[PDB]
Amino acid sequence: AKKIFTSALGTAEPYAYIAKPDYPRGVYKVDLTIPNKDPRCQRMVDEIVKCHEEAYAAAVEEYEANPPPYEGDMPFFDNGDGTTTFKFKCYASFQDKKTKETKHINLVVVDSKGKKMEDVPIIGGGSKLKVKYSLVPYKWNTAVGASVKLQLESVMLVELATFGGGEDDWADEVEENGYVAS
Amino acid sequence: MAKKIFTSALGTAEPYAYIAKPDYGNGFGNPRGVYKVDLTIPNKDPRCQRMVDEIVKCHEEAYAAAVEEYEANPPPLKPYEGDMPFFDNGDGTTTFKFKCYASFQDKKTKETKHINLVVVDSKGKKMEDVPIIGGGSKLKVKYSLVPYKWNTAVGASVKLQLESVMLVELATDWADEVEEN
Ligand SMILES: [Ca+2]
Repeated sequence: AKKIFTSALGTAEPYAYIAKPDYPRGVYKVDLTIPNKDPRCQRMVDEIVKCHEEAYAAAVEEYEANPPPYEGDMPFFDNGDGTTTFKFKCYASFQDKKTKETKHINLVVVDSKGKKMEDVPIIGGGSKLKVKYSLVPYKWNTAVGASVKLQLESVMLVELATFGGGEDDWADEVEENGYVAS
Repeated sequence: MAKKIFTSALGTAEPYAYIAKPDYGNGFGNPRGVYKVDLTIPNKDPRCQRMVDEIVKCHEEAYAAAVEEYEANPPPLKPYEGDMPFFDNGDGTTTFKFKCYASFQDKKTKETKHINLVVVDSKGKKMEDVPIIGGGSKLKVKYSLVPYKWNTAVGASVKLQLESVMLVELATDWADEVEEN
């Protein structure tokens, strides 16, 4: 069984796949950047670290008692600018293990009032969200060491970001031989 | 794992790179130190597009091989792709993520050794005392491509293994004084 954790309110990084998965088996995903000022930010980190140290401890405690170990990177990282980014992901499909078929799972997304949306807005970078998730410790492999996966369970869309209009939007509209910053 | 070596286009380093010294966050997990730099390159530089082509080709090739291997005897983990080690920033630039471990266990001798990352100036002169490379610095990097299969943690992708760095131009607040007192 899985215990549900809820993140602090954060800002979605670009390239989120919430309204639709990133497609091979699909994957929903969002990198959520939270201000370190939010105490919930440190608690999210503490929970993940605890999970890892306990699980890795156990993993080594059986590798050694029936072999055939190293640690990997945490699913979060302080950006050094007063914010920490957390990486959430979950598959878009699974195998009906009763009746064999592959089934598509849509990620539940709720608005700020808690209302589930059928037609989910595409979530652009800068959007404010809260996410519910599970901690899924995993063992070391040839690619990366043992760590924890923040398995996405659902998302609450708090603020939908505008597409365009900012600094980036202008990259596409440069003026030859014009004014240049100082 | 420095076999076929590629050279990046001239780019700009994102802040908090670890080139002059590695990142020993130890961040519990890989104790191993890590050298890393995120290099942002203008999309109109032709080498940028070629860099992407090469990574994508390496990925497609290795993923195709892994998939055929898996489908030849499906041994619950299905094939899937991870994120590429580069991303278009939507502003005419693309950021590439380079990294490598700061230590390794020797194959012949089994000795764990530390790796010093070679940094060269714009004319190829090895810099003996490497300056801390701040955000905004102009660099080129040498790297190898290390593809990897999908696993429980992440989907199949490619690591841009940092090999060495050329410092073309070194760039010139509140972190230290956080919260109270
Ligand atoms: Ca535009």
